[PDB]
Amino acid sequence: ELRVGNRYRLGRKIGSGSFGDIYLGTDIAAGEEVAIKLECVKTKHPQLHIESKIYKMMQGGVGIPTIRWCGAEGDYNVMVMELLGPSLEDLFNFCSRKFSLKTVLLLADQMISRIEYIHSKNFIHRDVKPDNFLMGLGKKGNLVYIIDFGLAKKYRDARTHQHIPYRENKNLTGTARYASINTHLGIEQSRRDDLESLGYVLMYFNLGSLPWQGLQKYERISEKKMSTPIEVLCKGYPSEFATYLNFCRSLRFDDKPDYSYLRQLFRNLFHRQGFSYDYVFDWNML
Ligand SMILES: Nc1nc(N)c2nc(-c3cccc(Br)c3)c(N)nc2n1
Ligand SMILES: [Zn+2]
Repeated sequence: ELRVGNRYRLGRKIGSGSFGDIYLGTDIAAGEEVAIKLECVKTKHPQLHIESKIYKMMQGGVGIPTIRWCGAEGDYNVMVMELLGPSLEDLFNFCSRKFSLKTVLLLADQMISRIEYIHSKNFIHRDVKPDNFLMGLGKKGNLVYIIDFGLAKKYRDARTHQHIPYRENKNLTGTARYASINTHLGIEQSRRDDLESLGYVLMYFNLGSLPWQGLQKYERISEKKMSTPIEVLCKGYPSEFATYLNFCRSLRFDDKPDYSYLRQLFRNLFHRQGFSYDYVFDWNML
């Protein structure tokens, strides 16, 4: 009967974050389910309050979850957020690990916008992946949310817009599977890299699997990833997916991406395929 002070009662583990796990909770006074993250106050480097600050800076942004509470309670730092629906990875598995082109396109629009909004707030995410996108609940079930800012970093000063310096010899942050080529080469991550990863995420959804899945280990993925040309990776799928990747890989370190161009590629393709813009995803068809 584990209780976060007076207000919340803890439940089962529902998730795994970059720093610590996510538990199902109840707000007793409200009669309402929530998602709860805990950090031991003794933790060597504490980021829970740091990560909450980012969320609250982002608040009001479309597809950004809302923080109900952040603070210290007993021997824990606590973050409580609004409860959201399943991740895209979860839903991928329920859809036999293949999304229809319509679903991938509907996702890509929203996912590109999420990344664009975070960039507008002077942050890069650095762990763009299917697990870090979640569907909303009820009336927001059609909305893709972005979560987990634990690896997120500020890429430019807010007032001056001074961009962070180019560096090399960096250790990889994020999942190797969706990491950009430059990230595998130890380059400092920037806006291009969030977008490049999103490209691998979309192709993952088209294919069911990437050529560098299921093969020392990090050098082996990097190799296969650098050995596989974009045309090879995207063969049998609309050229837009290769065009997206080639554009992202063209971008220099401090370049601003053209988010409208990339959205438009997929919007035009959507039109040519004749799909209804009805937000009816594959999982709604189940
Ligand atoms: N079904 C559901 N709902 C949520 N709201 C949710 N929230 C998160 C999340 C991520 C980072 C920090 C915190 Br607090 C929660 C998560 N990983 N999984 C989740 N799963
Ligand atoms: Zn706090």
